[PDB]
Amino acid sequence: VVGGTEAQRNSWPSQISLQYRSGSSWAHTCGGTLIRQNWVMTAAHCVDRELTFRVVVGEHNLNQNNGTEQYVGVQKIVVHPYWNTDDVAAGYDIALLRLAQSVTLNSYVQLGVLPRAGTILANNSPCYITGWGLTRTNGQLAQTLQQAYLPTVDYAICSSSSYWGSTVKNSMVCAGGDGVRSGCQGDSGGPLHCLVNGQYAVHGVTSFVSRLGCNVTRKPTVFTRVSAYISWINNVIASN
Ligand SMILES: [Ca+2]
Repeated sequence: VVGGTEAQRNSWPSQISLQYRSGSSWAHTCGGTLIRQNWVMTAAHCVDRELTFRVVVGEHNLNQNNGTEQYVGVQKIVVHPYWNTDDVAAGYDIALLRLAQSVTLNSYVQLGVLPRAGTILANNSPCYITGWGLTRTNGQLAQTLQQAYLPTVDYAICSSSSYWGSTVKNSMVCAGGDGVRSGCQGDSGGPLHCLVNGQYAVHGVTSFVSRLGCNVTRKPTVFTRVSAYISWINNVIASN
């Protein structure tokens, strides 16, 4: 997250860290959202490669023991059937991970709330992005969870020639673009929490940013619109 600030520890209990084994150690690669005691929602491009993955819940400081973590393996990766790695702008950047075991829900570990199917947010709605991704374009990962206010930019405006144009589809959600705050590599797969009816729900899964950089004016961070995949998600969890 570029231009953010440290989140109060465990204030976003559904946020998880997706790591892969590198030799004899692990490395944070993406964010994700715990939607079931044994299911995690993330980006398809995060699990595109055949590596060994593990999920960490109740995490805050990646380099220290906060005494609130739980580490569990991934036994099943279900990528959306239409996902095309060579055409991220085509959408479908979403995947579900069945955990090897069920996490225990407590003060630091809670399920994320999903919006109803087809829900579209009004322009400039209040949302927050969270993650351990780069704090600057070509910078380095943050070691403690970061958060930044990232209001939405509706489709009409986001798909215009002044912003993303044809790169963005209606199955996506845009937020930010103020040139100061934004998601960045390492935030991918993570959540976009938006305030609706008094509660925060996960409306997006971080997908991509501009090739020019993370925080670029009029180039909002692009997220997979969760409300467009509700049926798919349920059909997967119901039969797995
Ligand atoms: Ca820790």
